[PDB]
Amino acid sequence: AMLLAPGDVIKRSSEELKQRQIQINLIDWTGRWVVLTEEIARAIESKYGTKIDVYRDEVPAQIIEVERSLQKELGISREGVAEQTERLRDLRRKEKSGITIEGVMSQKKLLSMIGGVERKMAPIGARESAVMLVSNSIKDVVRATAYFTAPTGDPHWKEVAREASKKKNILAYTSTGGDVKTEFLHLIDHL
Amino acid sequence: AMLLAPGDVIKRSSEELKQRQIQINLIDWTGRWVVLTEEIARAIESKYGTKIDVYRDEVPAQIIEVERSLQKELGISREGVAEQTERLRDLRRKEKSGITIEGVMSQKKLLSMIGGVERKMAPIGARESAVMLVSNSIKDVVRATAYFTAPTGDPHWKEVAREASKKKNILAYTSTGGDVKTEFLHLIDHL
Amino acid sequence: WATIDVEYREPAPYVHAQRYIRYCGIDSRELINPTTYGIGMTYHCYNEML
Amino acid sequence: LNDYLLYMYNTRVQVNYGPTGEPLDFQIGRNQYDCNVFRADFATGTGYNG
Repeated sequence: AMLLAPGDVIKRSSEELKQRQIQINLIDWTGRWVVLTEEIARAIESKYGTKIDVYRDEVPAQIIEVERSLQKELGISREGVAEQTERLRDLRRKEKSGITIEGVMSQKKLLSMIGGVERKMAPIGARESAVMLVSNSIKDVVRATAYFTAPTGDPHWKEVAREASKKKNILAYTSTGGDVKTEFLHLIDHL
Repeated sequence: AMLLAPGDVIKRSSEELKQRQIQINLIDWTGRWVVLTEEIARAIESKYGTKIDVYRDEVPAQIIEVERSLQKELGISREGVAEQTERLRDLRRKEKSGITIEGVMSQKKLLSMIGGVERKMAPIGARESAVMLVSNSIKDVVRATAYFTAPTGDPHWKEVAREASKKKNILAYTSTGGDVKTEFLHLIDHL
Repeated sequence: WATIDVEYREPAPYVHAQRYIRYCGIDSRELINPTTYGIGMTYHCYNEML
Repeated sequence: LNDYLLYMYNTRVQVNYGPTGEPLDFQIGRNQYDCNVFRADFATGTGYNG
């Protein structure tokens, strides 16, 4: 299930495409926070799928201080809390021997600050979508099984459309009204 | 079960009529507090049926601070407490960077302050009362099945009484002593 | 574990290979869709191990 | 209903599963309350008003 689409559409929907695990092949035409210790970052990455960096005495930076509430929420062990507060004491001593720390302690604050949205409660299928690749290259026009069109234009889209319409058995979809991105996402969901 | 009554009686008993869910049709003749977050207001509205507004950085106002005791009493989750105290910290910072907050922590204080009385422990019927409408209009005199009279008077009540007494089969009730409102409420309860 | 891994159904194009292999009792005669297949179906060994 | 019964919980709940690959083949709770009856069957009308 391989689809061809205008380049601006994939450019605008790259985030959703990455979130739904479809690989992107496109041709162009012309401060973060860190966790005190690696264990908490690993736990939060496992829970939410969000990559988190680790503080390594680099520069005056902004530190995230996970609080007792989220410590209990994430199921963190006693040793993790102990090492977190040990690193906290080390930071206290370092800044007393003359960096900003935030004690985030609500789940919504952490979500609205950084990271990916939590997981919905449905059965997990083998794959999120039935499509593997959406591309905008003439080099793999024979690779495609269907294509999508929009009133928006690309300098190479006309030739690709001509070379794709020549296929004997290919599915063709066109969008005329509403939002192009919403229609494309609905199609990629139902295809 | 539709009733006709003098306008002053319904004017004086509008609160009870609204509380008992009978719709009012009448013709005339001539600072609040807010909750830190929407979740607590929604919970208290569900528990007591009292509409509560939400603080939105409007003006110097009066804030209700639900305390640990009522937090446990209302069955509030950990995240609700966390977000409440996060908003509290935000308010501390806002007023330190130069609004009144009250830490109500007894159930009776909250009841006597604002809101509706708690619920009694009886089986819940399909409907509170058997009557739907009490009105004071000649436009729906044929709508009524019974009417109530009192020594009190209205400029339109005499004509309505004459037009209602002409009905072949209509129940008539009159109050002579005691309190008019109490008699009317007892009648609307037993009818 | 208590599964029929090998069976013979009809003569094959090559007469020397008549066997049909089926892991976990899954039949190869029916096509599947990756999005929804496998939800709420188990075999004996997996259920016992769980 | 299957999703509601299995996937919603504020705390750990005991659950048992059945062999067949159909919805509502499980037994939930401390007591063995089979949920097979709640699967719709027009020939007998179990699990509904009839």
